[PDB]
Amino acid sequence: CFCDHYAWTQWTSCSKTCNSGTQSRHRQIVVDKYYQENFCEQICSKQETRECNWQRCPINC
Ligand SMILES: *[C@@H]1O[C@H](CO)[C@@H](O)[C@H](O)[C@@H]1O
Ligand SMILES: *[C@@H]1O[C@@H](C)[C@@H](O)[C@@H](O)[C@@H]1O
Repeated sequence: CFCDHYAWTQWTSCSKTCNSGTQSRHRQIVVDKYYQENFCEQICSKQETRECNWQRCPINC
């Protein structure tokens, strides 16, 4: 199967704007012919999670 057939969504808003926040995206999947036929469920990665804004929040006096 071609996993790139079903496009990924956009990276969501960073949970924490600083101090190592997290964000995630996922493929856009609608149940149809190509999906069930080509076994796109088992051999494809449907999610990608990443840490965002790992720079420490500025410490002010
Ligand atoms: C994951 O989704 C992104 C969004 O368009 C593409 O760049 C990529 O080819 C993949 O299928
Ligand atoms: C989010 O964004 C960064 C740039 C800082 O201003 C932080 O104070 C805030 O939590």
